Amino acid sequence: RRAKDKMVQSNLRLVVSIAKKYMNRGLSFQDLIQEGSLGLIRAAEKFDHEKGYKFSTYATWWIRQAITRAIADQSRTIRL
DNA sequence: TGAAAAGGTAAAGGAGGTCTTAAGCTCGGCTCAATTTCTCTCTTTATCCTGTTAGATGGTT
Repeated sequence: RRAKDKMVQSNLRLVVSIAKKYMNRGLSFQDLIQEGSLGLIRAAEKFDHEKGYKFSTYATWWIRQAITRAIADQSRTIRL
């Protein structure tokens, strides 16, 4: 539990760094951060050390996907 | 006992309702093309879900 907690916790800075690139699309900056946190959690749940890659490369995909999906599902009143 | 005075009866005539036809119409049925619903298949999208491996790591107005 503590290991997963630390993996997510120490990468929130990465989450903020990616989430700052969509601050004018329908979601507030704080919403982008909290939606990308879910992607970071999933990335930390599916990271493979045996792949031999940096976590900052795998986590970016999940963070970006979570934020993009959140924008697609929460930016408009009449959701498309 | 005679005499009003009212009350009847039998007509003629009219008034009114009820019957009859020649002229004409229009109305429904019958057929019969000519089509709009319906109900299956048979697809075909509309909507949702999951994943993505170079590295990246604190805001703008």
